[PDB]
Amino acid sequence: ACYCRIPACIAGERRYGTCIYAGRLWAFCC
Amino acid sequence: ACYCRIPACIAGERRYGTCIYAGRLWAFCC
Amino acid sequence: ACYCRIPACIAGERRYGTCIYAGRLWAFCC
Amino acid sequence: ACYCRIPACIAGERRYGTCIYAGRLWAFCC
Ligand SMILES: [Cl-]
Ligand SMILES: [Cl-]
Ligand SMILES: [Cl-]
Ligand SMILES: [Cl-]
Ligand SMILES: [Cl-]
Repeated sequence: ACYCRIPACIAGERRYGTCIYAGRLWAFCC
Repeated sequence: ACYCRIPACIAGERRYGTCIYAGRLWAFCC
Repeated sequence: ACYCRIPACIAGERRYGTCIYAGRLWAFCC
Repeated sequence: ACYCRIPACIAGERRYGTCIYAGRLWAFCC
């Protein structure tokens, strides 16, 4: 499953991009 | 147990203040 | 001229979009 | 005169701390 996370993905995930949500920038992680 | 959340606390929680974590500001929620 | 500004454009400018710069989200103002 | 800047102070300035302004964190520079 994919999630938006700050500041980085958790171990086992890969960052595919970035999310813009609630006026902040997140890692897009799957 | 408290948490840092963006942009707001969840139901069940009261906001006590703000967190500064990973270069972002978060609601500090318990 | 166009600028990235937080949290909003200044009087006389119009927001055309958003900038991603230095891990924050800005108004794109011209 | 001090200023709030993202992501860092400019030349001529010393960072004294951090600003919390408009939901973002800034370098506090004089
Ligand atoms: Cl991998
Ligand atoms: Cl931010
Ligand atoms: Cl917040
Ligand atoms: Cl206009
Ligand atoms: Cl900073």
